[PDB]
This record gives sequence, C-alpha cells and structure tokens, in this order.
Amino acid sequence: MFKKVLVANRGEIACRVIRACKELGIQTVAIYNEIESTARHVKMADEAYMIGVNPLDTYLNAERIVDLALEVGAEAIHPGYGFLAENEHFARLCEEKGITFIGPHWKVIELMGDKARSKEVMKRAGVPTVPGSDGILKDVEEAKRIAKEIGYPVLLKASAGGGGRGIRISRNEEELVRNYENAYNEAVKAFGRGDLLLEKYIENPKHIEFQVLGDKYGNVIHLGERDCSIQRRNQKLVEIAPSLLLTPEQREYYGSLVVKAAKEIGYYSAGTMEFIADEKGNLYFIEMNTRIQVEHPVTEMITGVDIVKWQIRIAAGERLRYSQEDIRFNGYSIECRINAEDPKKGFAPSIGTIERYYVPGGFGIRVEHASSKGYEITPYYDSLIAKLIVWAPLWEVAVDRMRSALETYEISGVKTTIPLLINIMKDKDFRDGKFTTRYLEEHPHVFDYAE
Amino acid sequence: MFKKVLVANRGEIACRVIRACKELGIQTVAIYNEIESTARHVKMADEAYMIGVNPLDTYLNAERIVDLALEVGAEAIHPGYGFLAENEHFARLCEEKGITFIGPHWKVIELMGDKARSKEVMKRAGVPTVPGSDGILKDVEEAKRIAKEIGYPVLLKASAGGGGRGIRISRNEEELVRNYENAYNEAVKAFGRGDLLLEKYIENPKHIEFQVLGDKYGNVIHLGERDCSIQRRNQKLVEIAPSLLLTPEQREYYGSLVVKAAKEIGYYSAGTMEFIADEKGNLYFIEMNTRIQVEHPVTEMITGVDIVKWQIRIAAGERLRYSQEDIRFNGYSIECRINAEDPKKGFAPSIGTIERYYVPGGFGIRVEHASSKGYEITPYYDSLIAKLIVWAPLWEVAVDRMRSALETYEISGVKTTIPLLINIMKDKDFRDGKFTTRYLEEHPHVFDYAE
Repeated sequence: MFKKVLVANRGEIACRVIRACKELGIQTVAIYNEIESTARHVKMADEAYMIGVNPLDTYLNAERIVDLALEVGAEAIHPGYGFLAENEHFARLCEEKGITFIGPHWKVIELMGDKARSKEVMKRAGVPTVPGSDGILKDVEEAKRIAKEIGYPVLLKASAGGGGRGIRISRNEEELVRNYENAYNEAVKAFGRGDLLLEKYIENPKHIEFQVLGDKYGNVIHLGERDCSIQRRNQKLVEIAPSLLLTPEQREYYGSLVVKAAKEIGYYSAGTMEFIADEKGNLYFIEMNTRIQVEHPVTEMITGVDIVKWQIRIAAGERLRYSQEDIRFNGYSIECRINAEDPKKGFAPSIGTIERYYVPGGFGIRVEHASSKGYEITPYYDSLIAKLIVWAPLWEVAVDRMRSALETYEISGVKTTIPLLINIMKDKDFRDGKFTTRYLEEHPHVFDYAE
Repeated sequence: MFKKVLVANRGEIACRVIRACKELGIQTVAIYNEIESTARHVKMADEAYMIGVNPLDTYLNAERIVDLALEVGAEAIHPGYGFLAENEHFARLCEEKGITFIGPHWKVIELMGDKARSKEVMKRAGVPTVPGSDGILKDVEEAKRIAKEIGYPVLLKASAGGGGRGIRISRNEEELVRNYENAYNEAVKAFGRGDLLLEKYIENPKHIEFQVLGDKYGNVIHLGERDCSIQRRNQKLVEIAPSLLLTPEQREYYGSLVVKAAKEIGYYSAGTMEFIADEKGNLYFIEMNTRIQVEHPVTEMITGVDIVKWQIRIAAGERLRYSQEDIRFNGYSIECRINAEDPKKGFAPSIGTIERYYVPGGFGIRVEHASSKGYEITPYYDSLIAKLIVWAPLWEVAVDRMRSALETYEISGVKTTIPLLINIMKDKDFRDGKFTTRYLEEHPHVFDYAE
C-alpha cells in the first residue's frame, strides 16, 4: 500500500479521494490555487501546496504536478474527474517518473480518448454501436439497403466539412432518396465532395451507462448501470441506479459484454461505458470515460462496493477480490446535483458566497460536498456545491426520501438547482419512471417555483 | 395513515421524526420556544407554533401540548426521547382526548417506569436478572439479611430511579446501613419515592442493550443489540452495533427472551432492554426504556430497519411485516455523540454559538444533526450538536471510517467531544474491542489532546 498520495483535484471529488485515503491509512497531499487558500480539500489533507499561475493552471500543468509529487515523496496521484484525469500525457509522465497514476494505463486513456477509434474498438469486441454505413456510402442504392436493414428513421451527413452543412432525417425511402441527392449536392457545393455517411436515428433516447472495475491481473467485473437521462446542456442533473429500463437478464447481458471489451483492451481501475437507449432496451455505445464519474455514488449505494477505495487498492497492486456473481443490486439510489446556478436564467452560475447552509442527514442519506458557510462560487471552477444521494429498497420510497431531503436542504447567498429538483421529485412522469434526455424540454412546469 | 402528526420535541430527534413523516407523506407540526424561533426543526416542519412560558414549559406542559394538538388537528403525537416520552400521564392524556400517542400503551409506560416491577416482569419471562431482593425492600433489616445471602459488594437503587441519584455501593454491612438511609433520602429528594432495591454489585461491567419493535397485533421482533459501554456518569458517548461480545447464537437467545417478555406485557412500538454483562460475559437485565433511544441509528445501519418510521406505522395500526428470521445483522456500526462540552473540565457544557461548521459525508457515513453556523448551545437544553454514525463490513474499517470522519468534522465556537472521540478511535484497547463502562477512567490518555 502507498504511503502517500497526491490528489490532483479540488472540491468534492478531492474530499472523496482524501477520505478514501485517510480510511486506508494513507497520507494525503492537496494542491490549490491562492484564490482558494481556504478550500475544504486543503484543510482535510495532511499537507497542501499552492501551485499554478492562475486558478486553472494549478490543476492543468501536468509537469508542475508531477514534480511536486516527486518533491514531497508522493508515490501516486489520483486525478479525480475532469482536468487531467483523461489526459494520456499526464499519466504517461507519472509513469515515466516512477509515480503511479491511479487510473487505467496511459495507452488505454489514449485509445479510448478518440471517439471513433473507441467505437471501432467496441464494435470489434462485440458491444453494440449505433448502426450505419461502414464509412462512406458507395451510392444511393447502398444507402437504401443499409437503411432498410437498420430501420428508419435514419440520418445522413456529409463526410467532409465538420458539419458546416447539417444533418438530414429520413423516415422512409422516399425521404432518404431526396435527402441523399440534396445532401450530396450541398456537400459538392460546400466542400467539393458529395460523399455521405448514414446512421440509425435513435429518437427521444435515454442515457444509460455501465460501470466497470478491473484489477491489474485481468479480473474485470461490472457494477451495473446508471440512468442519467435527466440532463441539461449535456450536463447531468439527476442520476439513478439501477435503471428502470433494463431487466436483470438485460443487465447481465450488456454487462458481460462491456466486461469482455474491457478485458480485451487491458482496462483496469474504474471506467464507464455510456450508451443511448430506446424504448425496448436496445443500447448503443457512444463513449467511454476512463476515470471515476461524478455520479459513481448511486452505484455504490446499490452494490455496496467502494469504487474510489478500490481504485487506490487496484493501483497499489491488490487483486479485485470479488467475482461477477458476488455483485448484487439491492434497492434503488438517486443522486441530485446541487449546483450554484439559476435554472430560471439558463442555468447560469450564481456567483457569490454561501450564507445559510444546512446539510440534511438521515437513514438512507449520503452527502458529498466541500461546502460551508462562506464557500465562494467563482467563475473559474464548476458550480457544484453538493451531491445529495439517497438509497431505498423501493423506487417510490427513494423518490420520497430524495424529495424530503431536498426540501430540508437550506442554501442561501446564491441561486441553486434545489427548487427545480424538488419539482422533478413531485412530477408524475418522473415518479412513474417515464423520462428521456428531453425530459426538461418536455416538463417546463418543473421550472415553476416562487422566488 | 395519519394526515398530521405533532412532534413534541426539538433538536435532532424532532428533525429525525419530521423526516420519517415527510417520507410517509404526513404533515408535520413543530412546537417551539421564543428562544428557538430559528431552530432547524421548526424550519423543516409544515406548521410550527410557539408555546410555553419558559424554555422547558414548551416541551413539558402535557396539558398545553395535547390541546394544541386538538386545536390544529394533529391525529397523533410523537414524543421523541427525553421530556414527556416516558411520562405515562402525558400518554394517558393523549388517549383520553382521542390523540394517538406514538409509543407503547400508557399502562406499559407506567408499569415499566418502576425498576422493581420491570425486573419482576423480566424474571417471570425467564430473562436473567441480577441476584437481589424480591422487589422493593421493606426496610434496612431485610437489606442486611438479603445482602448476607447474596454476598458483598452490593448495590442500592431507587426503584422510581433514573440516573446516578439514589444509588450507593456497599462493601460491608457497616457501609450498607448508612447507605440505606442516605439512598432512601436521596431517592425521596429526586423522585418523591424512597423505595429502594438491592442487588449484587458487578464491578467493571459492559453495557449491552437489546432493541425490540412490536405492532399492536402482538407481532414483536428484536433487532439485536448495542454495546454502549463507553459512557460517563450515565451519559453514553460511543455506541456500537452489534456488540463484539456476543456470538450469533447468544444474540438470538437473549433476543428471543426479551421478545418473550415484551409479548408478555403486550409491548408495542419501540423499546430497549438494558443489560450489564459480567467479567465472564453473562448478561443481566437492569432496566427498560419505553421509547426511542438516541443511539437507535446504529441498529438501523446493520439491519436496514427504519425504526422511527415503523413507530409511526405501528401507531396507525399497520402490521409489522417482518418476522424474526427476516432480520439480518450486516457489518458494524459506530455512533459518536458530538456534544458541546469540555471533557477536560468534567464534561461541563460549553455554552456558546457555533461558528465554523463542516459536516463530513461519504460512503458509509450518516449524520443526525439540527445545527448550522449560529446554532446556540443554551443552558436550557441538552448539549448534543450531532450524532455521527458510520457503517462498515468489518470492525476495523468501521473504526477507521469513524476516526477519518471525526478528523474532518469542523466545529468552532464551543468546545466539543471531537478530540476525545478521535483519541478513543486511535486507542488500541478500543480497536481491539476491550472496553467496559470503566473505559474512560481506565484510559486517561484519551483526555490528553491539544486545545
């Protein structure tokens, strides 16, 4: 086990990692910017250093961070999420200097950082990807047969031009033929090549992601899935585990496939495969996050596995003790992101300082946060104040516990998402389990709350 | 299910009950004093009424509380712990005016409020008790005779007792006779009844208590035991569940016995049977609490049974769904009481106001509290700020999780028990599981800490 770990992050994730380290008996090193001389993660760590020439350079200068790790005797670095966590050069640099990066191998970070390569990698492992043409369509005849085979509606886009000319949606073969001719000609006019690409169109989809965890000996398990469909500006707001969509058969089916693909790429540490999902539970891979995710706690509540602590154990060379049949999914868990932002003004960040601050607690309630009275929301960093997490044996009780926790969470000095999240918990469709990635668009009544 | 419930208490137990009620969809009513116009429990409640001519009249004037319940349409009253929770006159009055008292029947409260009768109830059920007098002593001669028969050292206890007053240890018959008048006089002073009991004095005992829960149709179960040995002057500081003393076989044996006694008296709601254990680990009943206890959360962590919510359901006439073989004991839970008191100055209350306040959170951490920056520790009410509760699969990780949570719980403006609790968590005897009611006397180094 490591004697000392440097946490190359801030805020709630820095505190989550520090707590795991403290429980393991590991000495911690925090880094911060001088604008945050008072941060919670700075007070929780055993030692803390201000580095960086501006608030973001503090966490994004890989060379400075690795030299500090060397200077203070840190044997490993946890990158948290965001910043450098999926930066292959940071991880390679750690390894090149003899510091363990707590995460997958830098070669894997690099491979799965490119969206297309990662889809190809997954296609070859057996994980479903969104069907479409294999590259450029030969001609409209091939377009008609591929579309018929994958099912309408389908999407057409030019291969050239980075989307300077847009997408066309076709609901039948007549529309496909017309759209093909028109997209071809627009692309000739705009980019001098008519070549087009086609893919199945997943309308009104859900966001479902699978969690994996592997040690350095090839033992890889999954920990089920999370439904993160309720989001704004591709920004997740509410996350649940397990999904209400999948059956246990479907969960183990898709789960063992992501386990196979991870085993084939030599994945270890924690990672997530994000999918889009239809009404019937068909899933299509879209991307892999090669790091811990913000919403990892809902998976921890239903499986009882401490993911962050396992990351550290795995990076130090321990075996993942469990096997896939030791993993059980017990109850339902919901996470709500309490952000300092104003949902009635475009989720603009509410910059300022926390005045009243009461954190709820109780049976089945978990809080991840780095906030107190006087915590300052700056424009330089993300607007997350806290993650409110709930567990219950039944879906409806989880909803009620979450509603009740939110209704007692007092934060003043800044606008937050809490009133919105309360309205979601009270909404019949959400309670019914009926929501997609367009939920917010489709339920504007949840923005109706009083000053 | 009740539509509305009045919570006849304050502070963290009131918030605990309000949360159970909110989750069940019940409207809540808080009561409070003018010195607490901003208390947490009043902000959490759907309605709140200022009553009382002083800080205690608010919660002890049974007549005022029941009338207000009627004025406002509360169908039921939850008494919390302390104040009137074990006041049979309060409970009777609720019943005579048509308000459901959330707790056992008032005749049971009265029956079990007398230490002699409670001990006879337990003897008649087969529950082991401490050898001693056959109920209340007629006079000092019966005491000198019975003491001879059971062997010194012996103990005198007030039967109407509660706490340390009216109790004396006698190492010989010389000491016993002076102590008989001294204890009798102290018992009259403190409780208005001098009735004394004699039993045999167990030096260095552990404090082990069993939790029961029964519905109004006679289904009664136990939820295992708690070791609350680490205490001072009849104030528990650290409570664990399950004990490390008992095997699974002993836990189901003593548990089924207290279930038997409870059924024999028609017990329903929640209650606790307190035991002392001797040097050889044998258990002896000493008293019963006819109410929710402060440390109930640790039992909820290891069984998953929400005791306060089941109290409310039972009071409304629900059947207790579980049977005894449904109840499992999973892992270990530790609760620490975070009090505004100075352990270096005799645990004198630290009167003042909270300035800095950061509540820790994470995997396996639960916090019960009613405090924020500016919460006032007054001389009128107990000094509890928060209960910190942790769960872990293994005893050593529970200890590490609690130590690590305590090391991050920041409170300024008053002295607290936190530095003392951290030392206890680092102490080898505690980590090894060797602690008795004399732990603190026997471990003075845990009182050596900075500031």
